[PDB]
Amino acid sequence: THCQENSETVALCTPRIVIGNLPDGLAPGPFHELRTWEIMEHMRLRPPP
Amino acid sequence: KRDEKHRHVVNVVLELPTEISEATHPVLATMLSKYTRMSSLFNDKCAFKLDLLRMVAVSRTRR
Amino acid sequence: DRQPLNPANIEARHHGVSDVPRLGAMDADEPLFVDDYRATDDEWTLQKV
Amino acid sequence: SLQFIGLQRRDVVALVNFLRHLTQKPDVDLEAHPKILKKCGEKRLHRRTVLFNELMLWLGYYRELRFHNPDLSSVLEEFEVRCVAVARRGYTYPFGDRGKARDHLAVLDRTEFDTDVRHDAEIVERALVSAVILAKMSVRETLVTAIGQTEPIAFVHLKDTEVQRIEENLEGVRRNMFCVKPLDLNLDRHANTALVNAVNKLVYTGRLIMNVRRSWEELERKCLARIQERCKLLVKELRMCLSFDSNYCRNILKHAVENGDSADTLLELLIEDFDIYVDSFPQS
Repeated sequence: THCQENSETVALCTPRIVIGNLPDGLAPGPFHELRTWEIMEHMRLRPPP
Repeated sequence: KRDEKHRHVVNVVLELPTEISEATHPVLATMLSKYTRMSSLFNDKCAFKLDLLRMVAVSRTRR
Repeated sequence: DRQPLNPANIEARHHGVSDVPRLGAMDADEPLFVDDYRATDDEWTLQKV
Repeated sequence: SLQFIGLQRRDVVALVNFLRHLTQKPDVDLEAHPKILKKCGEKRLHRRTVLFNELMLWLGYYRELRFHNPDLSSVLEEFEVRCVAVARRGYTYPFGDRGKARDHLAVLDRTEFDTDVRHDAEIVERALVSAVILAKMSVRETLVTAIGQTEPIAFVHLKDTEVQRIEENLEGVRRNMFCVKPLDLNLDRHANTALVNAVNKLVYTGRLIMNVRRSWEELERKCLARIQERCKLLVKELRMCLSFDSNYCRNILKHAVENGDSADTLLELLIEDFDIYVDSFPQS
């Protein structure tokens, strides 16, 4: 991003800590839900309790 | 005579029965001093009767 | 009326004291007797719904 | 007319005479005369009735200051004519590039008033900021181009004694707003160009109008908030006893106070039937 300081502009770079921080225009919610179902299938919880 | 005005209002404007009056119905006694001050509006009685109704309502409650 | 109302034509209702004059008006056109309470936008939209 | 009890009549007539002293006397602010907030009877009289006495005191003071409502008409005309003079001067003045000065002068040019009290407070500031931009550009002192920052409203190239007396007068205007007294024409006209002259006069009248308006509005706000507080305390204290009289007083109080007309309606509703709702209010 770009940030404001006293009468000045500054640039800011910071890390996206977790997968979810990726924008929902590039990593949309349905993709995340299907990935969760993939995890469920991995854990033999395909029908969850 | 304030008594004449009070009897006139009670009997004509408000049309109360003789068995209940400002002597035996104190909130009416307090409201009659206000009502006598309103010389006009004696032609329409329903407004005054409804006003006394809601005064009795606000006089008695537990909330 | 024939002309939009204004703060003078609107008059608040007293709801509990002997507001005789508005009773004497009752079926009156000119004065708009209204509660002093107001509807916020959200509850206004709920009414409209 | 106000009527309240608990006090000896001498203090009541002192309070009313004080309300008659209001328009002329300095420091027009209710908390700026603590002795009147002493004479309410607090820690002397009965709580339930003394808080009512204080409510009526605050309501009367609010009603008087609202009745005076500073009538800034001719100074508004002065502001508009100074604005037009600055506009003409800027259009004649040889600026560095026509676009920037033309735009600020245009937003200055069409700034005239609108027959509403509340909006003038915004538009006077909105005109002054652009005027100061223009004046700064005229004499090549800088202006802040940072996004989200507006160049502060101030004079340009006055000598410090003039602006010091301006600020002392502004403090005096803070103390009293109805006794408007602008006379600060110490401008020796060879002090910088005609544009500086006109913009200094414009910023002076704009700061005057803005200060008067804002002080009156904040006085309104404080009075309204505290009177609504007092109304809530009366309804709370009166709830403890259920009876026709206390219920009538409560139903009087359950009116809100968010407008000046609301306060007028409230005061007249209390006064009109003071023999209906007084039994529960004891003297001492």
